[PDB]
Amino acid sequence: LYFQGMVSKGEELFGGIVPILVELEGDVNGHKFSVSGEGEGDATYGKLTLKFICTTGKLPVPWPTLVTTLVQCFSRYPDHMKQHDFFKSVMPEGYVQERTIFFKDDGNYKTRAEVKFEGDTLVNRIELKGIDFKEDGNILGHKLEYNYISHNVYITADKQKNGIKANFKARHNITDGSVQLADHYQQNTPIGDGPVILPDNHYLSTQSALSKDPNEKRDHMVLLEFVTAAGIT
Repeated sequence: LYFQGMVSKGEELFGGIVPILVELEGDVNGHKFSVSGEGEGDATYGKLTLKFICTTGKLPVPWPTLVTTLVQCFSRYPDHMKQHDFFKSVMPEGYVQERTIFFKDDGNYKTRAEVKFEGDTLVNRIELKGIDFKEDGNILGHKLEYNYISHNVYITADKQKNGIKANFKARHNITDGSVQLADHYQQNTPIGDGPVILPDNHYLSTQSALSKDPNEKRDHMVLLEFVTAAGIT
């Protein structure tokens, strides 16, 4: 006699390959821009394949600084950690994801996003506001290298808000060989009133590989990303 355990509607939605759409509206120091992204996610392998296009012409900030803002529901949670997957637990109704990202010795991004299913498609709708940036600096002056980003996203339960908090320090290489710290603070809250998983402390080991489409004439970013939950057992 075997028992499979309860599987939620949310978890079940990620069993296969899911199409993804991303839409971002941004304003950094009064520079307005829009980004659209499309691709697919395969949570079984924690695998995301995405292409983003700046639909307003030249992106006024470096692509690498937008990666984290531009769907952690696609994380691979090991079987023994499935009871700690907040992100899938709230699907299809979804979650709000908010961040402040502090660029050391420069300005900050504040972001608000709605992540939910529209039919069979996982959608991430974002507004980004950046202020206090230097002319001038590594962000507005485009002084950041275009290559990998790899860090652990540290997650803790936020019982009082029925959600989670996360923190991590992203480190973007500068073209002079130095490093630009982007200190991330994050909160996620369910959109609906349903039951949610509040996890024990853990992290998402995340690796993003940035590339270009040789055939693409618009300002853009091709992304291959792997995300795996860890830190328990």
